[PDB]
Amino acid sequence: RRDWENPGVTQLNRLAAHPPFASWRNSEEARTDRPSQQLRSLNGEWRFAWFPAPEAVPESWLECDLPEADTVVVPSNWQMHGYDAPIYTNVTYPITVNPPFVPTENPTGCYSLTFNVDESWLQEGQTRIIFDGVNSAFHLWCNGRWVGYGQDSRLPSEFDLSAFLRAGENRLAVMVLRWSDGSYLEDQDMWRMSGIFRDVSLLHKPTTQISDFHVATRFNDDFSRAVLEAEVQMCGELRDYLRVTVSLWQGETQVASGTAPFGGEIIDERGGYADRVTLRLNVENPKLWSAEIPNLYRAVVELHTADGTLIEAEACDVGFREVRIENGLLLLNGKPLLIRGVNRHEHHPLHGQVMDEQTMVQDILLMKQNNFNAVRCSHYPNHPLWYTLCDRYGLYVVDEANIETHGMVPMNRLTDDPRWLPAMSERVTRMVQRDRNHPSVIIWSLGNESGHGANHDALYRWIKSVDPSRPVQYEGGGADTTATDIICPMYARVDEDQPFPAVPKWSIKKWLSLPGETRPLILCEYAHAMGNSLGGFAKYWQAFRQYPRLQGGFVWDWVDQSLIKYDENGNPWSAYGGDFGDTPNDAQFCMNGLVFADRTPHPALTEAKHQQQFFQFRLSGQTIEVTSEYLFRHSDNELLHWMVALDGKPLASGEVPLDVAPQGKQLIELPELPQPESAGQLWLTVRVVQPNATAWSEAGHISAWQQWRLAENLSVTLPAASHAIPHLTTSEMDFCIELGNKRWQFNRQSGFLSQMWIGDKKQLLTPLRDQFTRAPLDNDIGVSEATRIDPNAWVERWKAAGHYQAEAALLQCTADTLADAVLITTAHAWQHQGKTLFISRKTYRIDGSGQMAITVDVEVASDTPHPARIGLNCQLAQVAERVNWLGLGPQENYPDRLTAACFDRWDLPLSDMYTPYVFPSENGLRCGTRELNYGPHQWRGDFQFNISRYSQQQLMETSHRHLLHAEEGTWLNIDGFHMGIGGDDSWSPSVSAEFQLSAGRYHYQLVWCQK
Amino acid sequence: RRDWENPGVTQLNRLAAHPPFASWRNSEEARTDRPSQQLRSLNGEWRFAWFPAPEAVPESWLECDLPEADTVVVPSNWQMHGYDAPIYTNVTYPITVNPPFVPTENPTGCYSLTFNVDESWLQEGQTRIIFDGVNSAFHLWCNGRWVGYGQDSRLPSEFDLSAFLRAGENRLAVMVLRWSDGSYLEDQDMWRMSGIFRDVSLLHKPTTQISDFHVATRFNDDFSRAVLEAEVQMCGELRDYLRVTVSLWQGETQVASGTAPFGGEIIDERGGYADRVTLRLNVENPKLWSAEIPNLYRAVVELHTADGTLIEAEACDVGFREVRIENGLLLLNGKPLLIRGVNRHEHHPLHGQVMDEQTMVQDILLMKQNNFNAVRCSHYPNHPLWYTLCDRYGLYVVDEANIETHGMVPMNRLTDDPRWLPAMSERVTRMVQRDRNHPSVIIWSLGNESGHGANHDALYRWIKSVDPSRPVQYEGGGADTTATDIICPMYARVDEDQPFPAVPKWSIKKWLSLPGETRPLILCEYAHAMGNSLGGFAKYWQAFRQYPRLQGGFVWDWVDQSLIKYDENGNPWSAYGGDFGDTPNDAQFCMNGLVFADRTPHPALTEAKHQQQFFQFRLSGQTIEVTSEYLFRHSDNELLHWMVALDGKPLASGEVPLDVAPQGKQLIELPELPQPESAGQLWLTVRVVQPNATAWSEAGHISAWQQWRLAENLSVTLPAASHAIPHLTTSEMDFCIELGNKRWQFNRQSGFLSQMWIGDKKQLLTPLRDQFTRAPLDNDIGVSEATRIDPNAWVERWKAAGHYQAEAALLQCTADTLADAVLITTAHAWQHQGKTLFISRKTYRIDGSGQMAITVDVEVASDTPHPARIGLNCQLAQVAERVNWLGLGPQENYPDRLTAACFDRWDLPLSDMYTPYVFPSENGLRCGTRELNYGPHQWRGDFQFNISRYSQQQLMETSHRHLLHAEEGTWLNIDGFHMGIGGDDSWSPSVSAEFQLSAGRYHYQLVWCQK
Ligand SMILES: [Mg+2]
Ligand SMILES: [Mg+2]
Ligand SMILES: [Mg+2]
Ligand SMILES: [Mg+2]
Ligand SMILES: [Mg+2]
Ligand SMILES: [Mg+2]
Ligand code: NA
Ligand code: NA
Ligand code: NA
Ligand code: NA
Ligand code: NA
Ligand code: NA
Ligand code: NA
Ligand code: NA
Repeated sequence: RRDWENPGVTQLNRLAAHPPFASWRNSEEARTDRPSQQLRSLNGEWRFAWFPAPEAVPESWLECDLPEADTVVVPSNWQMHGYDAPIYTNVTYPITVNPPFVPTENPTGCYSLTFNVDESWLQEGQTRIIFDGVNSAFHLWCNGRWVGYGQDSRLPSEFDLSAFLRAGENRLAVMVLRWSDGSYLEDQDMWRMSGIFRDVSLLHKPTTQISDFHVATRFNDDFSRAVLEAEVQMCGELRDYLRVTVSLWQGETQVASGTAPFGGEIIDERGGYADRVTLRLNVENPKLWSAEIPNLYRAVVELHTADGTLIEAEACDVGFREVRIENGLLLLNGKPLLIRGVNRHEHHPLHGQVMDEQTMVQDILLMKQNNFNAVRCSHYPNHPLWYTLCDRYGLYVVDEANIETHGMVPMNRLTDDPRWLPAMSERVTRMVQRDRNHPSVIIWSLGNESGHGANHDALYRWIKSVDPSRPVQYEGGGADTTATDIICPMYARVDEDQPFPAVPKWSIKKWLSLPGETRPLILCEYAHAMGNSLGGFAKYWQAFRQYPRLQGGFVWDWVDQSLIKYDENGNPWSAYGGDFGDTPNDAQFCMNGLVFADRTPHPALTEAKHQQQFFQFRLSGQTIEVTSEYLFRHSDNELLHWMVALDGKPLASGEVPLDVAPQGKQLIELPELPQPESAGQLWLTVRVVQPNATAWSEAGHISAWQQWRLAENLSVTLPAASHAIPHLTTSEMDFCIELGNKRWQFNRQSGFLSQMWIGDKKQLLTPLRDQFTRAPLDNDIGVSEATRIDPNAWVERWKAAGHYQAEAALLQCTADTLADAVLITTAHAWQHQGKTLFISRKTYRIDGSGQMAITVDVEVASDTPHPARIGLNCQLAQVAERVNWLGLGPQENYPDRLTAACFDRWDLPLSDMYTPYVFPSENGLRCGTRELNYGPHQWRGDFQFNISRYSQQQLMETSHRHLLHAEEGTWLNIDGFHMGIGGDDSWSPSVSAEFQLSAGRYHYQLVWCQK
Repeated sequence: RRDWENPGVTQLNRLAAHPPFASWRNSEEARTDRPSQQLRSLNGEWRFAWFPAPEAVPESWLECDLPEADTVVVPSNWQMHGYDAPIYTNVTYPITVNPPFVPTENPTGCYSLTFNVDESWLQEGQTRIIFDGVNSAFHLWCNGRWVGYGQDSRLPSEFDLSAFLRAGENRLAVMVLRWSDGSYLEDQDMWRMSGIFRDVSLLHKPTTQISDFHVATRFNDDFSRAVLEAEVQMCGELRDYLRVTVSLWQGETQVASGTAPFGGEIIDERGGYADRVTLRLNVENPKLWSAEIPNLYRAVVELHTADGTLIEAEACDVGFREVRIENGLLLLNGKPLLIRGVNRHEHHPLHGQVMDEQTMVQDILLMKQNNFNAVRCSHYPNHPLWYTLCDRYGLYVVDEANIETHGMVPMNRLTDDPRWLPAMSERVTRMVQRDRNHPSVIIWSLGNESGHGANHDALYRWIKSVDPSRPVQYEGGGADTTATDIICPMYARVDEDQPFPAVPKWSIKKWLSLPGETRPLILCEYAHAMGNSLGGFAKYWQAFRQYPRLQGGFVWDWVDQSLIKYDENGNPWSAYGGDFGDTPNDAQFCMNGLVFADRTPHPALTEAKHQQQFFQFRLSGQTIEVTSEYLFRHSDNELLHWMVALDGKPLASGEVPLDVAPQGKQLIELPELPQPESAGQLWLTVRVVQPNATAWSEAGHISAWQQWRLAENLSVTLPAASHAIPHLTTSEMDFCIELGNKRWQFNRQSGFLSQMWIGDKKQLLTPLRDQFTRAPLDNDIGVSEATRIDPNAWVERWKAAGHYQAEAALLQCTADTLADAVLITTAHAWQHQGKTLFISRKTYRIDGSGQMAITVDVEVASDTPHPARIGLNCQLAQVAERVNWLGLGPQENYPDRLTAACFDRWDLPLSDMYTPYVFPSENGLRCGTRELNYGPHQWRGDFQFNISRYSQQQLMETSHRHLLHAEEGTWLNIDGFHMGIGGDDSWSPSVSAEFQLSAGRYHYQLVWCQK
């Protein structure tokens, strides 16, 4: 039948979808959510055999184990076990586009399990098997007999095995196909894997059972009263003695309960549902659920007989909350939300797409610790435990249907085709049927990047009809179609319009007020965090805070989809597209996370934490105004620590308890701050501390901070005249300057400081020269390739202009003796094919104190692409252990990504001044630095800098971080100016104009001396 | 696989749906809609074999003809050939309700055909087979190889046979299943049949072909300009030299043309449709389409090469019209419609559900001739020729999806189930894909009686998305749900509310103004024409005309679903539910038409024609005001004939040409009418005549009429005193009255006139006695049964009260002699178990002229159900050929159904005074009669009457008209009063209060004499 090549057949003998079941036969266990003897896990060691196609599978496999098979753990993706290669492709389908057909050579995974089934399970009731996730399609056999078929890799497929099981030994045979017609709806930008990657289990239900139940909570105007409504459905034989009791619990206290026989209200001319009943419980002053305070109740659903005999019980956590859009605003419990979200794929560097509780908990803790309050299930229903955790820890969730047809041309070719409506409807409807009782789910999503088709409108309406408690959104076809309650664009910029034909991405501020538009706007994806990114992040948040209808968005994305591979010595390294022989592929594009695959944070995470803070501050005189952005909670676990320091030197500090009502303000009067004697800039730093630990954070957790420049005293005191005076020796090839054991050498041919001596020790390995380029960031490269150049990409414009090829041409080099110092003057012209790109004019002034003052003045041709940087660089001979500096830090920060950085005195080990981005590029910069110390060296001024054992050249010639090798000495890049990194997206220039080096003329000065 | 027991599989290898194709290879042929050499018909003689189940079919059948098979005509329903019984069931499913399963004993029809195929059809292109209708599911094999499967009995299933055919002879094998999961969605109230009941054909298309095309027409505010937009889609190899040309023709005049290469506009990020193109043609002053004037243009779609070489051409008729709902009104070309519709099932008394052109044309002509302008396809897509005819003859059509699950409990059990969405969507989407280019289709319907489920909302939105040119309606779940643009109730009454729980049927006038309601209201079904019905029809039309938002409705229904059977002697008769051994069944309920199965009109049709007239009249003095209800046409084929008559005697007449603009008025001044000498009532009668013949009517066709009472001269002249005097001979047992050769005999024991003589010739066969009952009409019976009594039905209330058992008890009987006459006085009491139901007091006065004046005064107990009638009856010995009367006629008319009847002198053969309703009951009544003549008899007064060879008793004891037998003499029923017949529905009392005999006391007088 080749059911895997027919969108008309998405399953065979599959049971109806429903909320999580456990079939407890004890009410107390259901109330407390303890394990159930009726729900058994079949996870563990299974037998596995790989085949090139289903036609290659031997019939004997259905009867008994294949001796060639191996024993492997399940759940798992067989690519992670090495049976075949995982494929990383973004848009382009991994298979030829010829729906509904797939390749004849279709990798087939044959799984099998011999397990015991107790007689008692077969004597009565129904025994079903549940596959929470099988990628992408599969046939099931039990004890040699065919049971069924199923599609949709991200939702559970259940089958009744009651008639196939025998007391004792039983054997399951599961033939999993890598490709199927279902694959046409699973073109998400991620690794393409397959296998039984989610839990497998057995559930025993009585013949007369609870087959489904829906929980809803409605409120009065002030939420002081609520009505919990529970619709319960049954299957089996109806008897008048049957009953349903729904009890609601607050901890161990029962707050309400309702009991009734089956038989719903009349719905039409033929009557009502005899096999259904709806219980309604009144709740006074319910404790409301939110990501701020995840208050939860326990709802226990008991199916029993009138005389009190329990048949079975099911249950779920209940969160009393209302989600609604009113007057253009998305409200939660009557208050306008501000979504601090992030998109999160289910990815593990070692296990592939198999999820586990520990990894899920780790992600949630890091998310809340970094001020996120929402997550989008990009782009498919998640592992069931995820929603349970989000309910309890408190995170707003966008549950998304597993539908993405990005590679189609046009994108809506299938979604607008009525023949594909059946396949699509199952992916939407079964998701809703499964997750509708989770309070954390506040919005439904029709899928991702599948254009806009009539199928979307039909399914949008279906959800509005079955579940009016949640808004429905969908970005396809322009982000504001008739299939979405929320304007949810991806990568729309703050102020800049991108007028693409048919599907323009308007500035978000402009989008809101388009003629006739009234909906709220929340980006489903924004701030592409690929590599050294997140430049301009603060621009989004300033807009979110100023515009009521701009209610946030979800960053793209949480974690890099890099995979682990090993070298000959067994050392693991991070791999991406193409590293498994997979081709075609989209290389680095699978890595766009705020954290590395092992959950180690990228520098950008801190920028997100800061901009997403829940407390805002303003300074006026001695008064600090604290404003709360919390909607429901008071600041009852917050303390404000303040500190004043003069150039890193603390002068005063203290702490004040925070008592701010949600949306409220608090005024904190700072004590009389003493005036510092020494000259310099006084800085005020405040930070909110959480004294007590929480379920998601440790005691002392810092949730927010802010800095302000206070009084400044300009230094007007002249340095004590050094009785000493430098000496200038002159040869026809050099200009030397000595002062004690110190010597400065200037090559009169190149015009650069080629060497410095402190005794008999050389200080430089490479001359001090100007630098106007940087090892290209992912944002500088975009989608440009060696065989497919994107002339519009920054890196391509720099290359074409000759910025990387430019040769320094000496125009002038002179030296002069002053009453107390030696003056060296140089002038260079960087050209490319007769074109003068830059002109650098410098003056070096060495005085009796051994301090070298370097003054640089650069001219940039107005018609050459703006340079990535304007600074100097050299390879120092020294290799010290620490790097001490007075400037923005402690983490890596760039011009358009430095709001989170604080000004102070920082000291770190050299290795921390390098950011291990899987794909190497310019990195580790620190801006607004007034003083830098390394080894015996000290540089003073106002510059940006990065320092490491890797040259810009090696960084731009290496594709993977594990291939980098520490060079001799230490490479130092000191810039007077540095271009922004951008990030609004990573496939087109995204560096805002104000962060481009377009002034035409630049000036900066440095002072080099021995610390 | 048992695909017929899986709603997940509704087809296998079926081609996509699309508008009618013919694949012309000559553009002129396509323009003229002449037959296409590429579209062949396979209709004719096929081989057929019946089996009790699919498992009983021999494998050899796939290879060669079964010698036991018979040769039968196709299309056809095998029940009509006698292979098994057709089943008539209304709501209750004909099979056990256990979705998706059907009976194991599943009648299976094995059809096969050996046919030839020109080799040229196989040398190039694609050859497909098309089954326009197969009831209910089927598998297809070609030359022994399995081709595909298909469901949905009312839409075409197409399969590509290119790879299965050979030159010369080929053999098709079609296994048709009577029951399938599809049957759960086909529970319409009609005969349940099966087989290949619609055309079968072969279509040849080129490899590069037109695969679909959509035509739309948009207009400016005053419809003086239009833009015809044609989207054309292709399949096959794309080449830049391919072109599509769309030409629009008005007769033999090409009004517009457009040519372009393939390649649509950009729709999303992935581009646009390279395999599509949209042509836009401007049309100035387009001739608009409407049911009033069906103006049509011809659109020819040519797929060709740049060098002008034609590849293929398709085409369709185009009607320029706009359908939209604005401010609560349904508008057609900017004007509010008034729907004069009727529901029409595809039914033929001999061929079952097989439709043919002649029958379709006959129905359309009769419909338009009786002032109908709209038809509803109850309850499934019709034979494709139907829409073509409606486009050309001019009728508004409601195209309805083949979805009805009436027998489910509750009614929406399947429609609210997401697992049934796939099956449902195919029935809606494939209908739209097939009929969207027909101008006659102005509204889409989601189906019928399937409650209201989320599936309905999803499909409602799908249509609004793919075709915004037509409103969508659906009655299920309350008639005003979120799945309907029109409030479309069935059997909602005019003034009376029917507050059923959940799905009330409010008075239509009240429905319109319910809080928040703004939609237009058009009944999808009203005025149940079952048997002697349509009482109260005028009440609906008075409301439709007074309320702008009450825009009409569709009568239920067009033709009786009676079937022909032959007795032993091979004589045909009309049969209904149960007559084929089918059980359970719903008997007479399959007959609700305005016309008999053979299209002979029921009396009610004329009432509909009259109330649905397009011209309204008012009389003021000598002025007749004519108002036109036409929206677009002028009365350019209308003449007004007027006539004045005194008691049937014409005095003056004439004709005036009608010149009325749509919605306009015309004043016609009647000449000075001469005053009649004789006493009596002058009557004015006007009628609109169509001098010229049309496509739907003959010259002289009468489209409307109206009557008014003019001056009346009461007779004050006393009759010439007769020179004779009757004699009274009194005996113990009798009261005799003699006059010449005439004798009157009053039985003193019974108190009734038992005999009258004229010589030796007896006048009566049965005494003249009071009558207060009638042979129950279908509306009197409702759903009451012998084994399932409905105590609320009129017939049951009459029976329970003893109205049919009541015995006359003589209270007084006297004789008197007057100066010029003899006076007989009687008094009777009709009782039942000690209860006096009625009291009848009479006086008979016989004078010298031989005239007998009868005065009757009846008392009706206020606590007994109101009587069906109050009159006298007797069996006359005479049997004359003609019946002459001065009263309402000429056709049967009742108190609540007599507006169409005219007052005049009528003369008909006795047989026409009897209405052959298949189910016998009271019939043939004529109201407002002042004089009745039959044989030598003449009755004068003001009464209602019926006269025939069938007694009320025989009529109420006979189930079928063919079992009736003319009794001796003639039965005469003369009523002073008669109860209304009702009809708002036929399952609950529907006779309006004003037509119930509830006065308590009645009086009427008659005069019996010789003509
Ligand atoms: Mg499939
Ligand atoms: Mg994508
Ligand atoms: Mg700051
Ligand atoms: Mg089926
Ligand atoms: Mg029905
Ligand atoms: Mg009249
Ligand atoms: Na906002
Ligand atoms: Na990506
Ligand atoms: Na606090
Ligand atoms: Na690099
Ligand atoms: Na009206
Ligand atoms: Na009926
Ligand atoms: Na005329
Ligand atoms: Na009868």
